[PDB]
Amino acid sequence: GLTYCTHASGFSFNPQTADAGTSMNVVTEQIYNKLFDIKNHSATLTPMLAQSYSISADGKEILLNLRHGVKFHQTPWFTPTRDFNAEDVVFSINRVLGHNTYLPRFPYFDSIKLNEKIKSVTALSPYQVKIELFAPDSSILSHLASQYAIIFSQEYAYQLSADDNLAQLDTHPVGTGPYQVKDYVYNQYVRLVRNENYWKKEAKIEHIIVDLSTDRSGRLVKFFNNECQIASYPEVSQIGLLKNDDKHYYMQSTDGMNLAYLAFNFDKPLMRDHEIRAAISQSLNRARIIHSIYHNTATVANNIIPEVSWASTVNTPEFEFDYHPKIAKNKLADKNLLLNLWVINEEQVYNPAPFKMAEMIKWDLAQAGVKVKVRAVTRPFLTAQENYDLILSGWLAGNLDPDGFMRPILSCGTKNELTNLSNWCNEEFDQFMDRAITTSHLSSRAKAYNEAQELVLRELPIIPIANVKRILVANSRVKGVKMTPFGSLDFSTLYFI
RNA sequence: CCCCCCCCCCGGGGGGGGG
RNA sequence: CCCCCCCCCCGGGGGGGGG
Ligand code: NA
Repeated sequence: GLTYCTHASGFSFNPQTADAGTSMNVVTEQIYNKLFDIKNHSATLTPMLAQSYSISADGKEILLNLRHGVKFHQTPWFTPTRDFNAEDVVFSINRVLGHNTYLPRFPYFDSIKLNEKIKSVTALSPYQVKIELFAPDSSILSHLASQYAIIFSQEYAYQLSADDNLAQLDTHPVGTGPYQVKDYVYNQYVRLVRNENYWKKEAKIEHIIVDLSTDRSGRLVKFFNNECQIASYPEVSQIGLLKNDDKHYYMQSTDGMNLAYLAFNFDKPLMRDHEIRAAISQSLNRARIIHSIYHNTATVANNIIPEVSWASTVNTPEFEFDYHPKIAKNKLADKNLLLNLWVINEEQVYNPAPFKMAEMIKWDLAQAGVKVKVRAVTRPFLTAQENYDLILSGWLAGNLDPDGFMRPILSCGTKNELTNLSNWCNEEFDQFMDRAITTSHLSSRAKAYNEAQELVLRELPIIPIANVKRILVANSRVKGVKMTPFGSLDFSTLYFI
């Protein structure tokens, strides 16, 4: 038996209804399968519930050849009568599109505008699905390779819709994953059991417990008390107490798309001025923030696309609007500015201490003659929308295709949404973005993505602060631990020595 | 229902090459 | 230890033929 301790923050049996760029769902990574997986810095489509695929010459039609003999979980709440087929695929994508499921808000898919990408998803055979596209999109299968594109049971959802019970789908799960849900208690624990009739090499550990109960501080406490074999997201100050010399535990870090940033509200006539935006950035000592907030578990970010992305062809050039308080003091002190800085009051994966950082920003800006008034704001209060002049947020993405993170944050389409906190719209940026998905080749795709990044770094719609590392601590008995920038953790590979 | 071919998938074992 | 080829075995699913 194995115990995985993590935060109760962001816990869901459905990453589809979850707010985008906030999590990597460790639970749905085990109980649900996608059609494909992408677990390499080359973005190779690993076949999962789809054995293979082919794209039409015009690029507007994708055909998916689904795996045979795949069965859904046999749980106390559901007992399947048939194998996985085209019907389960058709239901799952049509739900997120907003198309007919034929039964008695998806933040990620809304921000990437899936229904504007997909025309239709239809079953040709029980083991063949046809995807119609409005125009060629080289990002489609990468989005269907993401944590958000899990496949649900059509047989289960038909039975549930028969009694208005479709809410159960997210309370009592049924998937094809290597692990199965046994029992749980919300925000406390999840009890997983190995799926015996799995379509691939079976899970090595029969029983896994996902512990959500303990706080960030007492997580390493529970670990060293040996009631916890893998400890995820530990307290940042506690990391500097740990070592790589120990023969009883080891640490594993990973880089990826885990960005903390500051956005300018472009609904504020002052914030629409490039002069002040470039000066506010020059007033910020982002180097000093990395030590006080992250204690060497982060990189000062002068990029939007991580270096682990196939789209990173730029070797992160010097930032033109980096810390220089003298230039900042001149342009701002004489302007006599007072700005409302909002901070989302929640646990952030890209921010251990968001309010502490908001004080360091309030301090750095006062030196150059800018008055900052920080406000603790809730996620639904912001959704309701003195309005903010600056907001402190970020993005955590496993999908390293910049269509999945740069489009939600800076596109015109998402301007009046929670994803684009800058309320920015640049038709030249949307131009590069659109071009980057009409071309199928990496050379062509990375060129347009670097062009858009270069534009973002000069227009300054956001100030990138940190390149955050996701950390975990594991016991020496535990082998089969592989932390990747592409997703959460695969519990199938875990085993004791 | 049994026996035999072809195709795809999965798992295991063995030999060759690359980091 | 990971990734990839070749060979053999096993199991499952699908299509063709014989009793
Ligand atoms: Na918005």
